[PDB]
Amino acid sequence: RALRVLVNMDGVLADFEGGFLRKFRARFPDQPFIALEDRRGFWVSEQYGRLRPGLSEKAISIWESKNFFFELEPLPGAVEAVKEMASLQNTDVFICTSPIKMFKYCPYEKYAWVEKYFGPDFLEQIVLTRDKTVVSADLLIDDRPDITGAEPTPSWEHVLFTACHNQHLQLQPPRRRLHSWADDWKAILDSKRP
Amino acid sequence: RALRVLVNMDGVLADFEGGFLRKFRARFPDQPFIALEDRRGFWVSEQYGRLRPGLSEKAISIWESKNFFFELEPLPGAVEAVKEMASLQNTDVFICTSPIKMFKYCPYEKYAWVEKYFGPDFLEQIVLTRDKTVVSADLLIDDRPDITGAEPTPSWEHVLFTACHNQHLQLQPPRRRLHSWADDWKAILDSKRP
Ligand SMILES: O=c1ccn([C@@H]2O[C@H](CO)[C@@H](O)[C@H]2OP(=O)(O)O)c(=O)[nH]1
Ligand SMILES: O=c1ccn([C@@H]2O[C@H](CO)[C@@H](O)[C@H]2OP(=O)(O)O)c(=O)[nH]1
Ligand SMILES: [Mg+2]
Ligand SMILES: [Mg+2]
Ligand SMILES: [Mg+2]
Ligand SMILES: [Mg+2]
Repeated sequence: RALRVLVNMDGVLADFEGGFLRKFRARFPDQPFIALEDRRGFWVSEQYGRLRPGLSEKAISIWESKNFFFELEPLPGAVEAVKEMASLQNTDVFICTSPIKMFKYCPYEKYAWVEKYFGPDFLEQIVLTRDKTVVSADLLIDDRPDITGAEPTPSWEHVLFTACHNQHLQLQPPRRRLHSWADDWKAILDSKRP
Repeated sequence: RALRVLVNMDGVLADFEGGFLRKFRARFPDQPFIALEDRRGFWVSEQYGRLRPGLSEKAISIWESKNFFFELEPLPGAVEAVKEMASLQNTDVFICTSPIKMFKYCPYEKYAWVEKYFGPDFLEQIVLTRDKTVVSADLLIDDRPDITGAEPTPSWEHVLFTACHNQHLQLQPPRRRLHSWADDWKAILDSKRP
């Protein structure tokens, strides 16, 4: 009866792409980098790998570092929108995020970040999973174009959240975007209600 | 098409009740304790709270401590059964566990424990959530009797895994138990297949 919305963390709430570029440039000032307008394809490390040998591993070392996830800046409007969304009648919001392979810091820091921006009570809304298709909901707002896993027919409609890496992608017509948090997310939610 | 089984961590894979009692008795040797045969009700801290003032907070301090989750012993047969289960044709296994409120160690250590007992590739199967009803599957094997949340009609059948705290409970007849990992878990899975 309550509409259930899964909101992705990196690329939707937290500015992974911007945080990564800043920290990559500071740590590796003599390496070439990819400006955000030139990002293509979901995986940062894949595009850096194509740019030169060794750069995939150096990119990965940025997000494996302590405080990388914790120090990510919220995307404009994201905290405000999710706070409002969760406060809506008949609306349950979960934050659905996948941890990286190296798990020393990342899970912890994601909990710490949600506490910092949404408060202790919002920690109850976090779902950490590598497979988003096994989480059931009406909507999934997520910047990754292709979201697959063990469930061939997910219950959610995936709404693509615009990010530098996907902004040029033509989607298969049924598929829909949320262009930013300034865009009309309430209309998207309402289209799914009874 | 693949049968999806959610296997709970504490009380099913990891011996939380035994680990807790041992560490509580070592840290607080002059306090009364609850032998496992006398445990009743899911929440350890609630029963300790009834035993005397201040004991809820002392119990909580055990599982909030560094290395509590990591050092939990697997329950008999649990690692072997889950390894076999995941290897079965047309069978996907996820480990579904809720973190405690204090998140400094617990998420991290749960990933570390799964790596230790199941290997790096099994980390892909972990689902960390406070609300298990929003995870879709055919089965949930979990020692907690009452599992509720945002989804009023979960897709899974909850099979109650026997634990000291629930072993005397009469269930509402449709409901089923897995009595231990030595019990016939394959028959339970097969009853759900096409
Ligand atoms: O190039 C990358 C690499 C990683 N990630 C975030 O980390 C999760 C695990 O790879 C990815 O699933 C994603 O986290 P999420 O969007 O689920 O919070 C990126 O965002 N971009
Ligand atoms: O008395 C207690 C207190 C906590 N827990 C485990 O920690 C999660 C959060 O409370 C509880 O959900 C449970 O973890 P899970 O079974 O999901 O791995 C217990 O097991 N017993
Ligand atoms: Mg993302
Ligand atoms: Mg609400
Ligand atoms: Mg349990
Ligand atoms: Mg299998």
